[PDB]
Amino acid sequence: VRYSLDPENPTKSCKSRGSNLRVHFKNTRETAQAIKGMHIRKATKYLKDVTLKKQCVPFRRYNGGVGRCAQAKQWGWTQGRWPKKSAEFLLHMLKNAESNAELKGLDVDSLVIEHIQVNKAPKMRRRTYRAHGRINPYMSSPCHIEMILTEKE
RNA sequence: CGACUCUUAGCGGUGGAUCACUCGGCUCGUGCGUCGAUGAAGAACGCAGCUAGCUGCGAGAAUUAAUGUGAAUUGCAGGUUGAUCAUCGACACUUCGAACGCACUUGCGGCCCCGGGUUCCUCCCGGGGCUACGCCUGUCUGAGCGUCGCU
Ligand SMILES: [Mg+2]
Ligand SMILES: [Mg+2]
Ligand SMILES: [Mg+2]
Ligand SMILES: [Mg+2]
Ligand SMILES: [Mg+2]
Ligand SMILES: [Mg+2]
Ligand SMILES: [Mg+2]
Ligand SMILES: [Mg+2]
Ligand SMILES: [Mg+2]
Repeated sequence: VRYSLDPENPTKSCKSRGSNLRVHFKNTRETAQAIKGMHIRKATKYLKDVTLKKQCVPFRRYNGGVGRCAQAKQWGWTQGRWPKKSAEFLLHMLKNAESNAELKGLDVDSLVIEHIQVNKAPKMRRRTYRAHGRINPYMSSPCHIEMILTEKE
């Protein structure tokens, strides 16, 4: 599958991919920007802390009306949330990348998430009912998620 | 440095433009110029080993016979003295519908002939053929203090 970014060392790099994932794209982008510079153990621990509301995802671009928490000050930001479903989906995908690395025989504890990006999947359609006999869209915003690990010691 | 924002490029998404195709339309021209009470057009309901739609067909129901052709149909199974296709002149063609026994509930009949029932004794059941309107010619039966003739 044609990836967006090629790895600098494909022997020591593994890939994972997911398409048409029923997650909010904006929450997925902000948490992937949080994951993007991390080692795999730190990323797994921080994604568990997001679901347990111990560490937050800073909302940097899509932050309109997003409330302010105390835990965002570790990121140099004021607005943060804890997207649970979005943290679990790219934890399942991170486990898939773990399983793909173990298949290639790469070292488990040296994996650093080198590339990750979130794209917009095709939007799927439902319908809501408004006043004065008007019917409005109830569109979902699913996402494609892409990541590449790299042995970085 | 970092976040955020702007511009450009690479790659990836969203979207289906452009191009190239076309068993489709539009227009012109030619030949023929054919429906129906022997039941038309239209509609309804059914019919396939696995079948919803489209198509084809009518209880003989994706067809029967005959003729031409000549080894297939096919998504999967099953089984040359002619498989399949095409032609189509034979046979068949459920219900409503001008729609025809009366009505349109799928209801109520009447007449005749058969088979069970019975042993012609009417019942009951099943089957078949008739039972609409208008109108032409002829037949039969009639009507009139209509016009007459005769006993
Ligand atoms: Mg903003
Ligand atoms: Mg506001
Ligand atoms: Mg409402
Ligand atoms: Mg209303
Ligand atoms: Mg770009
Ligand atoms: Mg059928
Ligand atoms: Mg035949
Ligand atoms: Mg033949
Ligand atoms: Mg009634």
